[PDB]
Amino acid sequence: QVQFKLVLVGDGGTGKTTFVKRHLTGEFEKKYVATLGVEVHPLVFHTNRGPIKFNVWDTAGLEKFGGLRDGYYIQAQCAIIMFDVTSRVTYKNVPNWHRDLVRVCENIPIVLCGNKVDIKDRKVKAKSIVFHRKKNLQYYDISAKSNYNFEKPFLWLARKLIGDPNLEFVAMP
Amino acid sequence: DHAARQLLDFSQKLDINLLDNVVNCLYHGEGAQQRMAQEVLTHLKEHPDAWTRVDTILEFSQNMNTKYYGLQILENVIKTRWKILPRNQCEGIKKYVVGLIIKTSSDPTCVEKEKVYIGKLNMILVQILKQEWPKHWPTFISDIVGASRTSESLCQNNMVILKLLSEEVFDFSSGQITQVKAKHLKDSMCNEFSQIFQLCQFVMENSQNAPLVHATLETLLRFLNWIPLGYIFETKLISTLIYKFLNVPMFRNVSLKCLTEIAGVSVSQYEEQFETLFTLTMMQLKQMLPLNTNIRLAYSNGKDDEQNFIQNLSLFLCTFLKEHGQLLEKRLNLREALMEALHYMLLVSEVEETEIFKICLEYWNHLAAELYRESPFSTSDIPPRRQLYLTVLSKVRLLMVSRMAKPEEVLVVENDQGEVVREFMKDTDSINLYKNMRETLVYLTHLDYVDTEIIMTKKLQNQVNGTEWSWKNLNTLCWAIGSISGAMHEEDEKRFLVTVIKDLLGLCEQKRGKDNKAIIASNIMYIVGQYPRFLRAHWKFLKTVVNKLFEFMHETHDGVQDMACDTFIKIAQKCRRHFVQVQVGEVMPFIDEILNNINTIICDLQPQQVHTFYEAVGYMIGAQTDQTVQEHLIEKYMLLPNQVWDSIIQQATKNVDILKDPETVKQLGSILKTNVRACKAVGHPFVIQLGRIYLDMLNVYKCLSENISAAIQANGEMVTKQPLIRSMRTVKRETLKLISGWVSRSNDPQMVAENFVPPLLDAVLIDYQRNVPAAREPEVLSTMAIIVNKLGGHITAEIPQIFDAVFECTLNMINKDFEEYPEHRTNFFLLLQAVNSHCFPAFLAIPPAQFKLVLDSIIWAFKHTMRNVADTGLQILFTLLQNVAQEEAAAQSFYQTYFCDILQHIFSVVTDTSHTAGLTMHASILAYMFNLVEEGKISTPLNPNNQMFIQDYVANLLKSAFPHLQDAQVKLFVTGLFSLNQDIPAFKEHLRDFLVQIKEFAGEDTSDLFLEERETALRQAQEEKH
Ligand SMILES: Nc1nc2c(ncn2[C@@H]2O[C@H](COP(=O)(O)OP(=O)(O)OP(=O)(O)O)[C@@H](O)[C@H]2O)c(=O)[nH]1
Ligand SMILES: [Mg+2]
Repeated sequence: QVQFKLVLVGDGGTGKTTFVKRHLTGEFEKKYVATLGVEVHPLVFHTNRGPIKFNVWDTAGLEKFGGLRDGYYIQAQCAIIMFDVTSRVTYKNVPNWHRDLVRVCENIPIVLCGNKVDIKDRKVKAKSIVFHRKKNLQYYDISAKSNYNFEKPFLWLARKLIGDPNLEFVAMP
Repeated sequence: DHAARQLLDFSQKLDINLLDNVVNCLYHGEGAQQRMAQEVLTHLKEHPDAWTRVDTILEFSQNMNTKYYGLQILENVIKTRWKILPRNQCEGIKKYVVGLIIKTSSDPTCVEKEKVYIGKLNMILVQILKQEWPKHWPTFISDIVGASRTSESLCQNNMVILKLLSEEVFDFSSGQITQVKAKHLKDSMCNEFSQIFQLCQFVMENSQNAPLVHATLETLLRFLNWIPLGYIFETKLISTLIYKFLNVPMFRNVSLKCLTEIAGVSVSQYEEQFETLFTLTMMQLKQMLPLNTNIRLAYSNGKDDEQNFIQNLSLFLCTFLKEHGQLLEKRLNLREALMEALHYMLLVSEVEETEIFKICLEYWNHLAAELYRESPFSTSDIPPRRQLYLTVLSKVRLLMVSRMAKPEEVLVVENDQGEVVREFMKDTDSINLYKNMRETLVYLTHLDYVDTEIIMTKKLQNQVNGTEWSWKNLNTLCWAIGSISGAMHEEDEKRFLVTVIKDLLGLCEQKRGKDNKAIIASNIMYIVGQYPRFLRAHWKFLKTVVNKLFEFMHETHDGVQDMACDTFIKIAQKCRRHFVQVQVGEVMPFIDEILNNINTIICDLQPQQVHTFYEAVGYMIGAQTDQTVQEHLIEKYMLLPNQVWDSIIQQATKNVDILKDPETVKQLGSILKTNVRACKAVGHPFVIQLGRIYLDMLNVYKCLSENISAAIQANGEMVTKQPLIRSMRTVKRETLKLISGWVSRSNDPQMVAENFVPPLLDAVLIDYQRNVPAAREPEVLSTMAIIVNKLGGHITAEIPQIFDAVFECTLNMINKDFEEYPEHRTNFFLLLQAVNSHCFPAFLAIPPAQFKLVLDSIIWAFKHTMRNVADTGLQILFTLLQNVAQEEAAAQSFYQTYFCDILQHIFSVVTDTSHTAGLTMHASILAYMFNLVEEGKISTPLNPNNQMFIQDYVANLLKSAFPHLQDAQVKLFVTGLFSLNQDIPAFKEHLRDFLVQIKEFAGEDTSDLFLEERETALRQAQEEKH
């Protein structure tokens, strides 16, 4: 089939890997084990018009385990940026993750996610998330634990790449 | 595949194979290959050697991966140790960096030849500039405003250069670069920007080169973020942007996002230029958009270059209209475009993409607000400012009712025990949209209920015969009606409801088939639930709605049963007062009959719904304030669960094997989950219930936690994921939620500690220990901090007994890494926060040998990467230092045997690039510690004055771990820790300002920290503590 290089970045402890794991095996990781450099797992959802394959490049958030930061971004079709709605810090650094990303790939479909929206005491109040406006990005409010807008980040990217604003995930064989 | 761990990378040169690494990292590498490929490349970066990169490009290999990688190697060398390269090498790099730039940037065929590589060299060059631009190499700018005027292959690249240089100095200076240096580099460009703006104005007025100009344009948007206003308004720039670029397809978006920034500024001074900008552009849009064209279909089918424009325009309009509502109303000769623009914000205001409709809505909420602040009264005289908008307000009032959002955001999620439940998400973005439309609409209703009621009813009459019918439509409407609740007078509301709820009832007759009669009934039930004020006055009507809900309880048709309980608990809360007190024209209060006939209302309800139903009744039982009565309303309340409960207790008391049957254990989890709900409503008076089953409830919790442990041992830990050990795992956890719950809402601490605590000491804690680690429920720690945070002083004396049972055993699970047993990590330090912040006198009544293991635990806390746990630790430390500063006796003793060591640990965290998150707590504590040094301590850490010792101890401690720091910047830094030791905002910045210096070998001597600048800033702060 057709596969695209998805680049998943964002601050540490954000939930980037816990997210991929939930899509990969439906398992929810309760513990934090900072991924080193870059772990790449293939994620496949099928649509009404055939199956798609996202070779996800889950990168490291912690500055210490950065690795080849902007080197992982090369040859990417799309991208994801993630922060934590319980840590105002994870958001404040979004412009940065964005920066280095668009300097490598200056034109790719980009999604912006806010994880842990299931936590009652939301810290990054939704009425203050306006970075993606002038940067022509798309935004969702996912929750790796509850699955709030689980596939919406992918579904959205599926269209922006194929060119079919009518694409739909189904759960076929 | 091919590459194995044995890979040469020292004292040799194997270029031809370095490629096979990157082509095995960004390519072939399916997993095992690249996992190494990245590692071998990662560990080649810090391996000290800049010159090593020369051959990577000198002997280029057409692998832009390796070259980009070699570039990172060089950028690394510059960002870390540019100050320790003898000048012979500085030029060896400088001349070579710019050399390999022109020999590839001027090449016309380098269009697709790596836009990334070309960009990297720029960043690398900009990096050199950051390390040294005003100091040495002062010609730079002039050497560009002269060498760029040569070829256009050069000019187009020098623009993306200054775009980046501007982004590094102004946009992304804070954090990445030092503080006083940023100000140096900032007003350094602002100093000779007039010399580069000449060339900018030049390339826009003349050059016909498309890419070049697009760059000159794009790379200019960044300047607008800092440049002086003069270069904009006091020159033909605002004009040249609209006339020459705004209309063309390719420069369309670029010029628009420039104006959007300009219009975001205050209008108070250049009122003329803002005026001309508006009209000059508003007309230019008429020549790019027919004022009638369907915008939604221009988006539904249009390339990316088109879609983005619509969004940016939505921004420009929301920007200008909101930031210039002043200049647009007064200036009468501008009303021309004010309406021509308000109309544009109305055509685009109907696109499918949410992120665009949120920009427009943002403005509509603003407009409806400003006109409401003027006069919050309906159309009766004539409004002054509303005139211009009355026409539009109606169009907007429609926009809202037409596209209302689902208020109740609901989702079904499975938890840790596999069981599936329904959750109502809280502050999501979706459930926030409804609140912005509701507010917007509830403004344009207080401005005229008529116009809104007209759109509402006209939508309804068409929802019946007018066959505007559709499941999504009927929904969307009932979201709008249940939106403007209490927006009108109780009278105008009375007729509006009986009008709607009667037309929908007749509509429920027309539409036949259980399928359609459901969606209709639901949208009626919801409308009612959103109008509490109405239900309270008309009891006869209310007495019916609830009864008909007791009807839908039995409707096995999907969705209905859920709606019946949702719409029920909605009313049960807001009208709790009417169910308890006697009603006029009634035998006895209603709640009674509801309890006498409860075995028929839940007759065929899902377990999850039976719970929700009880919680609903719980509120009603609550409104009954009188004690004597409320107690009987509970004995009858919890009458069914107590039959099954006593049934199982009795059935099991004879042969305790009953508690091993998958069914009877599932039911116990169902009973408790009910008590947890009723208690979650009734409150304190629920104690009579909890106290009834308490001893039994614990005797079973104990009997289960054992069977789990035994099952974990003899059969392994994979039994923890099987059906039975799941049900038992829930019964255990729920018992904790009931206890931890009730206490949270208890209001008699002493009675709690005397009666309810003691049993736990044995049945919960002593059992939490006997349990094999992989069976210890962490909810036990949480359900403990909750009763400590609550009780406080009344359990202070029992803390020793608590810790003695759950402290050292829990800590021996989480001290072997920063990962395992996550819940036990968070729950533990939450418990520690409880004891420390309330029962502090309990840390004094314990041997200094135990306390040491406690303070040693808190350090272990804020050394976590678990952003939440790491914060819990810092929370305690600060509250610890404060509670200690109360009893000078144990206080001075504390400053003695710890202060130095603590100040050492809190420093191992600061200088770590993985705790910068909870930094604000660092600065907060480090400040309190250094302010405590100027008075507090009254003894001796070591030989010596006392403060002097710390000012050195810290210094000689930093200089040691970071030897590459000249004894100047270390002296200065330590000084600041006392200067702005009472200004946490700047203190926090002074720390980050240090974490930047330690990342680079600033060389032995350079004097670039700008001492006299950072010094007269610390003295400027030390002198401000007055
Ligand atoms: N409560 C809650 N916690 C979540 C949720 N999603 C993620 N987490 C937490 O986030 C952590 C995820 O860790 P990681 O996947 O390593 O996050 P990361 O940012 O990718 O780590 P690095 O890549 O090394 O920077 C887990 O410990 C989860 O407990 C959520 O939806 N709800
Ligand atoms: Mg990760």
